[PDB]
Amino acid sequence: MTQAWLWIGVISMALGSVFFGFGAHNAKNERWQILYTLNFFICLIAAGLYLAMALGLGVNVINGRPTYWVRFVTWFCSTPLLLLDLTFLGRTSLPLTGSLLGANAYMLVTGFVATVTPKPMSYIWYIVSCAAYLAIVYLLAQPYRIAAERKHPRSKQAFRTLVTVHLVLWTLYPIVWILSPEGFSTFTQGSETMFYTLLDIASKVGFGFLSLNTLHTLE
Amino acid sequence: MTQAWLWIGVISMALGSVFFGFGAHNAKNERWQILYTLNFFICLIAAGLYLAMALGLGVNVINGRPTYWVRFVTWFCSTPLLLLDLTFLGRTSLPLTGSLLGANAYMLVTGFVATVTPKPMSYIWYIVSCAAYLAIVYLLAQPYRIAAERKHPRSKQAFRTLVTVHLVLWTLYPIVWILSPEGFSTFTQGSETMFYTLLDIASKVGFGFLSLNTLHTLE
Amino acid sequence: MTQAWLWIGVISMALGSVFFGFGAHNAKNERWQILYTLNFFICLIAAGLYLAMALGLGVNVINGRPTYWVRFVTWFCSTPLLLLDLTFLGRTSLPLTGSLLGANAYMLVTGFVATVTPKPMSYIWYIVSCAAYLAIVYLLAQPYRIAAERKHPRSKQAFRTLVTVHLVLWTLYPIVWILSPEGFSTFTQGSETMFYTLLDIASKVGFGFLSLNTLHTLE
Ligand SMILES: *C/C=C(C)/C=C/C=C(C)/C=C/C1=C(C)CCCC1(C)C
Ligand SMILES: *C/C=C(C)/C=C/C=C(C)/C=C/C1=C(C)CCCC1(C)C
Ligand SMILES: *C/C=C(C)/C=C/C=C(C)/C=C/C1=C(C)CCCC1(C)C
Ligand SMILES: CCCCCCCC/C=C\CCCCCCCC(=O)O
Ligand SMILES: CCCCCCCC/C=C\CCCCCCCC(=O)O
Ligand SMILES: CCCCCCCC/C=C\CCCCCCCC(=O)O
Ligand SMILES: CCCCCCCC/C=C\CCCCCCCC(=O)O
Ligand SMILES: CCCCCCCC/C=C\CCCCCCCC(=O)O
Ligand SMILES: CCCCCCCC/C=C\CCCCCCCC(=O)O
Ligand SMILES: CCCCCCCC/C=C\CCCCCCCC(=O)O
Ligand SMILES: CCCCCCCC/C=C\CCCCCCCC(=O)O
Ligand SMILES: CCCCCCCC/C=C\CCCCCCCC(=O)O
Ligand SMILES: [Br-]
Ligand SMILES: [Br-]
Ligand SMILES: [Br-]
Ligand SMILES: [Br-]
Ligand SMILES: [Br-]
Ligand SMILES: [Br-]
Repeated sequence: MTQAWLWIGVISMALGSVFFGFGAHNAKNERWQILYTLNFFICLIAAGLYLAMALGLGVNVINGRPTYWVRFVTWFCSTPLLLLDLTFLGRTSLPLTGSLLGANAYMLVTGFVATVTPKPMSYIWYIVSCAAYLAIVYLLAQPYRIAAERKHPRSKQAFRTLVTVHLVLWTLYPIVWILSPEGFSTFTQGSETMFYTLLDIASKVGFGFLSLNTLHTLE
Repeated sequence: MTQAWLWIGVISMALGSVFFGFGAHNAKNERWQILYTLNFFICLIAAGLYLAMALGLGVNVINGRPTYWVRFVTWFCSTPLLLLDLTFLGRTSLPLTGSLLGANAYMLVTGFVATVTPKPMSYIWYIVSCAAYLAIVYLLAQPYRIAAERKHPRSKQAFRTLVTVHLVLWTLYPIVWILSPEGFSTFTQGSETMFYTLLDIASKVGFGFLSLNTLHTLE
Repeated sequence: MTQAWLWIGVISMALGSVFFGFGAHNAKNERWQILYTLNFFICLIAAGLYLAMALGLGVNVINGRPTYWVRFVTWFCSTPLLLLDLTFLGRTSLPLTGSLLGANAYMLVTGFVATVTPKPMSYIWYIVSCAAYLAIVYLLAQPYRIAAERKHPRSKQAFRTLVTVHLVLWTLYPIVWILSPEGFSTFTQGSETMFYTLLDIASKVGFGFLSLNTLHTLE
């Protein structure tokens, strides 16, 4: 059931918050404190999201099905900080950070429209959102990777691992969406919740630990 | 169904036993033989547990629901050896080993009471068990980590990885418990089985391979 | 439902194809192009398989249950290339490649018979197929590992990781089979699909990324 996974989510993120929060405190230097604090805020925003969803908030019947539009509201706050985990580690220039957050915000706003609009109009917005996502796929794979690798020549595998894990994780969201009742409806309203909660935990708690491991490698 | 996962469990642990048992035999030295044998015994105890549960043993109706109390009986034997995987690798002093096994045994006995007592009395014992667990969280994170790192200065990341994977894995057991019919009952009696079988396989077969990889790093 | 997982499979492999195909193009040298192309073909064969299964092809009622015999048809093409990922990396001699592909082909043909024959005759063919699989377990663990380690003395952990991940992944297929309606029928026709789709994705997309990481280590 959706409630069990929303609750699984509530505890997962809150426990991710405590872990990073304890790392934020007793941190070695500024570089380490920032990274631990970025991941602390990400998991706090997510714990907040899951707490509201589990208590029946942020949901409404849209086109005959329960829709947790609150996901867009909070994803709009955590995802720029997830992209900040990458740019902070890469020591990326601000114009490239601007582009990433730019294309990220675009993706969520048009992604939100596809979620609240009926069929077949929703497919247009899905396509537009996927294109904003494919713009992000290019930026991380080419300008971001080339700049981070020149700035860290002995750690080309760290950013290679960062980007690939970021690509696998973020690509499964439009896959879940188009297979859920929003698209082709291959599975129920309960599976959508489960898939999103496992994806969210991995994309924030899981990625959190990866970026810290990535910093250990850089030294 | 619970039966499919109990059977998934039976084969998983038995195959973990063969793998470590074959490693126990044809081992390089004493340090390697011990580690392979520790993990061999852990998986044997677990294969035994799952074999009894699958055949309908160690279960009884407690407060109106099937309860596999046999989990506590066998967890009481495998978990001290899981903690021995850490202390053997860290080359930890005996007083610290005493403390860990001490607090581990406490956690399972009070954890067992919470499992067999009705609501709301069960919540008291859950809280006490969680406190015995939080005592373990401190011991691994602070005295254990500081001693293992001084004894191995070039492998601070090995014990860092050991402890974190040990923390993530062991924390999900009280989460499963409090969400199952024992606590807030967010999910069925079938999901509890599934979650525990995936957790057990990871905490013994999965952790088994991690500790061997941790020894490879130490050389 | 089976349809949701078959569709999950269709997109997973197709996205694995694009990733490796883009790696195949813009590759550093011949050693890198070959590896990226091997994994590109593997995922293409798998995307093809899942596309046919999702559209209702390659299935027929055998002994009173839907049976996707098409799995054997395509597994017969992808698995020799999965074994080629190992031998290409190990720089293995052709007689050992011959033996592996030999025993692999045997396993699938007798494995296919067990799938299409009734009970209890099916158990004989299962046993024969498992023995062809245990012949593969020996070849990878002993002749393959000893040759790859002499040819790469500073990367004994790369092939150690290759083989173990290959063993864990490939062993779960006869476990799924014997627990499914083909054997002891512990779970439904829907769980069999799900388990096979998660196993296939890991054994091709997952293993694909591992073998590339293994090449990075070799340099
Ligand atoms: C913790 C939450 C994260 C990392 C959210 C990720 C969401 C996306 C990458 C957006 C995916 C979508 C498309 C690209 C197509 C339209 C439908 C969406 C919004 C699910
Ligand atoms: C292979 C089995 C393992 C590693 C068992 C782990 C079990 C625990 C860490 C105990 C968890 C519990 C609490 C701390 C609260 C009360 C309920 C328990 C017994 C599930
Ligand atoms: C991508 C597909 C892969 C890697 C297929 C793997 C299949 C096997 C290793 C075969 C397993 C079987 C036995 C050894 C016993 C009989 C039943 C089978 C065919 C499931
Ligand atoms: C830097 C980029 C910032 C993001 C800008 C997003 C661009 C928005 C453009 C089109 C979205 C349409 C407006 C959403 C209204 C939908 C109405 C509804 O709720 O159904
Ligand atoms: C009965 C309904 C049949 C189901 C049809 C499902 C076929 C899948 C079709 C389209 C999948 C969408 C493509 C995945 C999004 C890619 C976006 C990206 O990351 O670039
Ligand atoms: C911590 C250092 C280890 C870095 C290696 C990371 C490799 C694992 C990465 C991705 C695999 C996880 C993808 C599967 C997500 C599960 C959620 C879902 O799809 O439902
Ligand atoms: C070194 C620590 C060893 C472990 C000691 C555990 C302490 C036991 C204290 C209290 C538990 C209560 C006794 C259990 C009886 C419960 C009765 C029942 O089965 O319902
Ligand atoms: C309808 C019932 C609502 C469900 C309420 C669920 C709220 C979750 C509340 C408490 C979770 C327990 C905290 C997790 C245990 C932490 C123990 C530890 O590792 O330190
Ligand atoms: C073998 C060396 C690799 C070491 C890195 C290990 C990182 C992965 C660790 C933990 C992630 C797994 C946690 C999820 C457990 C699944 C069981 C469940 O929660 O139901
Ligand atoms: C190099 C090894 C090549 C593989 C050879 C496989 C050996 C085949 C031997 C016996 C399998 C029996 C023939 C299959 C017919 C089954 C009839 C049916 O479809 O039900
Ligand atoms: C009601 C039915 C009871 C279910 C009985 C299940 C017992 C499991 C029995 C046999 C499992 C088969 C052994 C696993 C295959 C090993 C092949 C290999 O990798 O070597
Ligand atoms: C990419 C480099 C990392 C290498 C370490 C790999 C360790 C993980 C390996 C195996 C664990 C996955 C096994 C579980 C398969 C899930 C599918 C299923 O059983 O249903
Ligand atoms: Br969020
Ligand atoms: Br560097
Ligand atoms: Br156990
Ligand atoms: Br060291
Ligand atoms: Br295939
Ligand atoms: Br080497």
